[PDB]
Amino acid sequence: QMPSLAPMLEKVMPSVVSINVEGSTTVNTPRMPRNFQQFFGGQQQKFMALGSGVIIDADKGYVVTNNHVVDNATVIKVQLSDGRKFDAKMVGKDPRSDIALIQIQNPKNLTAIKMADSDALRVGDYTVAIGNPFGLGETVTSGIVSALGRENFIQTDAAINRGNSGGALVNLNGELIGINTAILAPDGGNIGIGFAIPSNMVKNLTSQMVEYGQVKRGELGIMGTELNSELAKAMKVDAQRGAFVSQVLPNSSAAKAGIKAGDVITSLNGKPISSFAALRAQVGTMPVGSKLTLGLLRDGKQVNVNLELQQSSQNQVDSSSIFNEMSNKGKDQGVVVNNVKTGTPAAQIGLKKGDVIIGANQQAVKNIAELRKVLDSKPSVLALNIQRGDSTIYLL
Amino acid sequence: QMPSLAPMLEKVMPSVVSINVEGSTTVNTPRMPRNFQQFFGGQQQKFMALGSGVIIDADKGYVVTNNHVVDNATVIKVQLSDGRKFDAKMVGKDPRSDIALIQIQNPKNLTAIKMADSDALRVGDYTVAIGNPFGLGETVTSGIVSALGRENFIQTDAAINRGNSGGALVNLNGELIGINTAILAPDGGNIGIGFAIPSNMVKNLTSQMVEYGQVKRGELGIMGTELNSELAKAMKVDAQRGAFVSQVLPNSSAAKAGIKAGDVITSLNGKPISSFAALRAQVGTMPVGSKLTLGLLRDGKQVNVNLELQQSSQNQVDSSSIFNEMSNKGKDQGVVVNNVKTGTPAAQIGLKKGDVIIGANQQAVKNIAELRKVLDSKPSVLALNIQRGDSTIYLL
Amino acid sequence: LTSQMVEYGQVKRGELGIMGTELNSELAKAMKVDAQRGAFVSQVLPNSSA
Amino acid sequence: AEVYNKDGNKLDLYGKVDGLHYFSDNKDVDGDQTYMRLGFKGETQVTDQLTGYGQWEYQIQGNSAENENNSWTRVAFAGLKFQDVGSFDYGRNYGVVYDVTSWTDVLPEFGGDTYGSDNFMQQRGNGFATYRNTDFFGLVDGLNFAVQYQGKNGNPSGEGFTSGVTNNGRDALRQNGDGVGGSITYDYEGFGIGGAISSSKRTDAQNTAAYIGNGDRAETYTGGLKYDANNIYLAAQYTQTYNATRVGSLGWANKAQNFEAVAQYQFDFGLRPSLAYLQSKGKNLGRGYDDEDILKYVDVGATYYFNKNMSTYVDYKINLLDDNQFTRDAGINTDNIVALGLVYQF
Repeated sequence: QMPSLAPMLEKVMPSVVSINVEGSTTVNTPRMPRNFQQFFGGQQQKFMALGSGVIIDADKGYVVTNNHVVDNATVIKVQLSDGRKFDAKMVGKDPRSDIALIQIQNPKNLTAIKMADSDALRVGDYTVAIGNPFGLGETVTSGIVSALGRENFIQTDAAINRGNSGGALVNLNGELIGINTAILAPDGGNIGIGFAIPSNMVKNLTSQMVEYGQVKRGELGIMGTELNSELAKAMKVDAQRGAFVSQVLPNSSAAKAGIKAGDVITSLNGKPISSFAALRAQVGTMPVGSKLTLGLLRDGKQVNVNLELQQSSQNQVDSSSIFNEMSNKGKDQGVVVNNVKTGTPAAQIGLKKGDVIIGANQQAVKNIAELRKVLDSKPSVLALNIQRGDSTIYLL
Repeated sequence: QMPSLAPMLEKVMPSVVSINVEGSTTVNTPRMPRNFQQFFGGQQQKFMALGSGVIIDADKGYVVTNNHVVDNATVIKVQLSDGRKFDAKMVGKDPRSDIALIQIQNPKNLTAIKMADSDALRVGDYTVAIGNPFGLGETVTSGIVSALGRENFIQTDAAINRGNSGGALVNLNGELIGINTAILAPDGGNIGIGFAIPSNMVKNLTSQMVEYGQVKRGELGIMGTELNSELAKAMKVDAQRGAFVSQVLPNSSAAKAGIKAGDVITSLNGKPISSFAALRAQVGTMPVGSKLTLGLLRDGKQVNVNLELQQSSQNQVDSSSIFNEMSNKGKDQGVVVNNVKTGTPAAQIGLKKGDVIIGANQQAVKNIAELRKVLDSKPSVLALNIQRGDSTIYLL
Repeated sequence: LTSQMVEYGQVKRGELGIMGTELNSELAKAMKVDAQRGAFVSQVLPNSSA
Repeated sequence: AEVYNKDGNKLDLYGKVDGLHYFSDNKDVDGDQTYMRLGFKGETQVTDQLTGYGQWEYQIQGNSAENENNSWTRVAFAGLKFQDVGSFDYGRNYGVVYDVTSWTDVLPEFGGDTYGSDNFMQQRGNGFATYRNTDFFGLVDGLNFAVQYQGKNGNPSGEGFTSGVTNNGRDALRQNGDGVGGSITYDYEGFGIGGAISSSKRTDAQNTAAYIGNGDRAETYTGGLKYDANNIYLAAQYTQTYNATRVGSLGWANKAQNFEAVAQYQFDFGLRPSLAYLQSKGKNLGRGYDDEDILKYVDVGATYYFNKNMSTYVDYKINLLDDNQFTRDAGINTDNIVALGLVYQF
């Protein structure tokens, strides 16, 4: 009869799930009355998000999805394409790539998609996207590979006018080639065409979340922008062709090793750095503990140093199956906890600002994957062998 | 395995180039301060444009592109798909069709696309567009022939949401069927679907630029609009169903032969003229020196006359390989120069407002193609045998 | 200083030909300068030694 | 007067007739000055939180013969208001600088003339888009702010201009490019404090040799103070302007410093005497004018209120400007004026 994508879609759909997130966040307190002819310029607020995800491990119930959907989640629900409902928990997330991993709680009879090799993609190749555009459900749209970046973001015309960046990008064989994302951050929604992380990168970032707790991406800990910013002018910067350092992050390697706002990096390991962009991307091709010597500019300053795990990708209330923001520290040198909060449920448990945890409630916790591997096997007695540098206490 | 457009795209891409234009224009002088709650109502300003083009003559390095990209260019750069960079110079342009021709300076090993026969196009036919949507590079998108006008603008759904009107429209065989354009002038960007000039028209307009210097399109030299305009009401026009003459252009045939603002043309060579539109399009199906008698309306006025080359498509600093706005005059009766400027680099050379150039620095210059053919072969001694009607001087 | 004007036409004072100011200026901020504790070079004078 | 109030729509039809006469040695202002104003304010309840409104006000001179008509629109705008958030309106309205300077524009007849109408964002003008926030989302009683945009009002159409035209174009003394401004005021009990800033692009027609005060933009900076309690009204405003203050017909002042102060008292029996001082000092004017007074006068007057609908007043403008070349060239009035008015209003 007539050609159709329905035959492979039937072998694919069981792997695509819907995701309903419920969570809260801090919003500013509304000042009243409200005057709409007056252009001006803390409380938790619940919000609801919804997106798609792809079953990537049928046994473990591992579902890949966008970080812009599950971010700040308190409750994450998943509904299979056959209608069965499950609960899910955060296992990992990485805001850079806008990719996150979750785990269906109590999976039973699941189907996982097969991942194809991103590296074999070519522009005229056919593409099919599957997502939940406006909430009304699971929509599939078709097209082709528009641009192969060459980070290799995949570009495709199988998008959706005014809709939210769905999820799965699949080839004509039903294999996963990329997860569609949203490059319009803290928004969701597209620029006109579609951007996907390639399947090979998805596989890679995803395994890290599993086997470590987070992705090994080191940060230079500087924060800044281009040489056009109001501060590059309001501070008049000499020789403009590089990355403007607006501030050096606290307790960072850039901070520790030496550097101060103003200097404009001009190179990284000999190579020219013409824009924060160039730099932000280059430092992203280097895993923790790496050493990268870069040239700065004040009069003619330059240094060499080693970076540590970034702070963007971190964990929260999913390490201890219970409930309560740690992350990994250097190589397999335990799990270092970061900025504690105000509610202080975890600080209340004797955990400060820089407390490592090499003791797996008794054993070795070189990382959050392991640590969490124990706070899930023996939920009975828990004594966190934490040692924030000196103090080696054992709280419950 | 699976079908793909990648195999023909690989035979097509070497013909698609990227284009970077740098140029300036006259902007009004900003009045300060700036009050955003105050709806109000000369200096050159540099701008940058970027677009795509298609190699149409491998030997001569002839690239077709949109006039909205190269217009006002001072510097036009071209980058092949393999990454080789070249410089280019204007050889022709035609704002009506929004089509322009350029020439790569110093081509070496180029590939030209094959042009297919536009006339054989049909609506369900498959289509593929190639362009540079948001600057980020060369994107290809696919689809079909939506509407075949029947001027035969081609309509296709292979466009891009919110992006700039790319360039090449190719069939499934990799042959050029149309150059995508922008009908949202002095903007670029689409209405929702794509509009392309058909390949056969591209071939035709393009050869004219080569073999004459510009396209032979005669203008009636009137300027005006519909019978709805504020001026058709503010001046109360009797019997409204035609083209409103807001003004008769200076030194024009409409002017010379006889006509004055107000009269509403009702016909052109016997046929009814119900809208400026109808008329603007009809006068565009007539090459210079043609004779077209039309009926006007004041009380009942009508005349007959012969038109000359339009003023929209003209040349500038590309006739003399050097640097400095002429155009063709009637048949092969030399090259007549038009409105000189303020910087006066060319006026400074003894060239007034109406100076013809039949002398090819020694020979025959029936047209800009020829003239420019000489100011490129012998760049040594140059004596412009110009004669602006009477004065037959010989400047350097 | 006075004798110099007499016996030379002007006073022998060499310039480094730079022109600029402190690290507080709007241009030191609008251009974000790293390590601030010195003289900001806003421009190097033409045909100068600098 | 509210003439309609039904099913959530209200219409107030208001106006006045001011039988008014000027006495002055200056015969260009001397004589009958009778006029009327008419207007309406309407409001419609959309929801419990959202209200729509519109206002229109018109002045018709009553001092001309019947073969002519001298009348104009003062304001004309439509808007939306949301409870405890803000309001927005668009049309002919007052510039946000007037939020502060209006505080001294309380004199029986004169006053309020260190600026004028169609004078960038200083008073009434066309094409104002105005956003206002009252009481800061209802969380700070008495604190109000506003941000305003004005679109270009350029050269007249159909007169052979080749640039700078708008549909509603006009003479250069009444033109403006795009503008933006803002105001903040705080009122606690009887006291008030306020500030405003405006910045408007100036058009090419305004920046010709035919006008003094050429400049890229017109800017104004205003501070004001008020006291309004216990039958006493006191207010003062100070404004610094750049290429914004008109100097009669000559053009604008490169810089001007404007000051206005008023003192008023309300007797129980209905008499309200008023004392005021206004001055506008221009600097670096060009054409050899250098520093000159643009305006300088003491105003003494009184209004008698019979009730809320009928009043009568006398206002005496004691004009401290002296007759000189500068004031002659600019056409600035230097004579005293006595005004006598009798006003019915509804």
